[PDB]
Amino acid sequence: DEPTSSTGALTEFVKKMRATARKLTLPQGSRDWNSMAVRTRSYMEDLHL
Amino acid sequence: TFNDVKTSLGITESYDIVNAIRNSQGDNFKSYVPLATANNVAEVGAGILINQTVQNDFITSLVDRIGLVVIRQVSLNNPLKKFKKGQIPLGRTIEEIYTDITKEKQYDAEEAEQKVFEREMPNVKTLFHERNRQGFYHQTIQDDSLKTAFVSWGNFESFVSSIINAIYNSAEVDEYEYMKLLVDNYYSKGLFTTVKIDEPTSSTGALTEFVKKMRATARKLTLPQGSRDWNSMAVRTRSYMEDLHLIIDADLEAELDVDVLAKAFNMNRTDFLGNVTVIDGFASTGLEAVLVDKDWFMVYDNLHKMETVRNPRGLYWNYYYHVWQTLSVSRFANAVAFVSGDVPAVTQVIVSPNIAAVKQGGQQQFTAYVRATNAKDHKVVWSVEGGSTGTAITGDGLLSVSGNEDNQLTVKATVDIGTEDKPKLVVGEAVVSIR
Amino acid sequence: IIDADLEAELDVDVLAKAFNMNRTDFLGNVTVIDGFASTGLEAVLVDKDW
Amino acid sequence: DEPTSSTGALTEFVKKMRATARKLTLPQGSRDWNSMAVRTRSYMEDLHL
Repeated sequence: DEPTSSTGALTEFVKKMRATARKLTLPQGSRDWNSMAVRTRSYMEDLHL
Repeated sequence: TFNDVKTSLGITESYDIVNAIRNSQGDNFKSYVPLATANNVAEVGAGILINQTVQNDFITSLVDRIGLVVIRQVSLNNPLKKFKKGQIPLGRTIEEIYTDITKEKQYDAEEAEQKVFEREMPNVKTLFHERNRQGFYHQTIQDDSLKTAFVSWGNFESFVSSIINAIYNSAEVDEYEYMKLLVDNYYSKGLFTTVKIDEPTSSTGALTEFVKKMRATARKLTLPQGSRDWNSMAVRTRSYMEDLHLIIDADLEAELDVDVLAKAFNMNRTDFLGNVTVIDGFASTGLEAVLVDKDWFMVYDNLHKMETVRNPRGLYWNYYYHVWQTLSVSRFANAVAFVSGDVPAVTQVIVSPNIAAVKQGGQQQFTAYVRATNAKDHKVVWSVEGGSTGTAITGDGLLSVSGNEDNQLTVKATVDIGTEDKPKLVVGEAVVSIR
Repeated sequence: IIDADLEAELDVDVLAKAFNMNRTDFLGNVTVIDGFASTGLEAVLVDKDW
Repeated sequence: DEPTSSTGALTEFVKKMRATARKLTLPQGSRDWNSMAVRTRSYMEDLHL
């Protein structure tokens, strides 16, 4: 919702972002979040924002 | 072996960045104007899919080569592995025995006079499990034809090993998936005690209500006096807080952290009780969360073998990784579902002494536990079938078997749902052997 | 003596979001139970001699 | 002067102040922070307010 517009948008940003970050590191892997639609998995220390 | 190899094969542009830069009016693309090879960088910024042969810019007839090959490897692992109970090397069926508690009797020495040796069996319930998964993974490696795609053994070899690694990853992924299947399965059969919840996420009020219901439930599950209300077997039992596992998912824990834990100061008063292990959600409609005992997961290994065979004629290897295992659920373990949306008025009628052996002409008491999802009253209609004249249930669970009975009996506990205009119902059931 | 459900209401909504929990806690002792039969009964406060 | 509507108008200057201060310390060192329009770079310990 574009943070700089209304407070709370930041909190929604944070939610979405943190949730996504979690998803990106789930042990079993996932086939989302990449342009090759391949199943993969990352690590938080290997993940940059 | 392809023609018309456009560089943007799978591209769905949102905008033409080249023209965006080209037409910068002092807007935010102006910082790329100082760049010189930006257009070329952009052209293949995301890499390419179909390799197109590229000739050397100086010689032209001389062709440019692949200078580096990077083989990437991912390790996938089953989160739920921690719930694996063990390994069964032989034999098939697994049996659980749960000795339940009993009904006290009113004191009366006048009856005791004659009933000293009256005997009474313990309320013991049992549950069986069978080996279920027996799948395998199949990969083919044409390791002679593959030689043409490499120029070194390091690359060739590591590639091959990657394929095998993929087999193991496959196993981990699917094992995980099967365990989720058990949850959705058990749910689909109406075997969880359903906590109806307002849909979480949609509001912080809903989220909060969810949390309250969660902690309250977790509390109930561990109370000393025990409870029958969390078991499909309706046995009274007790869980330990450290043995409770709440699954939920990443979406939910994010909201918990952001809306609740950052804004609270006394975190422990809102934290989820027991252990929490997020996953990728559940597929059952509305199944938002599952709270179960660590011993709910009846999971045992039965077989893990990789065998191979080469096809002379075809010059290739087949890899067969067999994975057998017992995947089940203990109905003696406490199990709770948090379900959004609408649920049935009653999800399950549990009739007790499932297996009886009434002496012909005798009788048997059947209790019943109606898993209501609400505070409404639900009268139970008892019914007996498969028997003959004089065999009937009086209601309130008392089965009266006729002296001439000889057929296996079915005892039912019907709970009506809705109006008589195509009324619905749930049937609990127990069976009786006639001695 | 309190139904776990009510206990949680306090816990989550009130004890959290407070700097001085001692101004919101329940007076007397608290014994959490599975609940009570009879519509509307949430918690019971009694003297030890009850 | 104008933070924008939606709460905000209590930290609007705080955010701009801190943001700007960070911009002057970006490693790549931008222009637009000095009257000579030169690429340059400041350090937090060298900034004064």
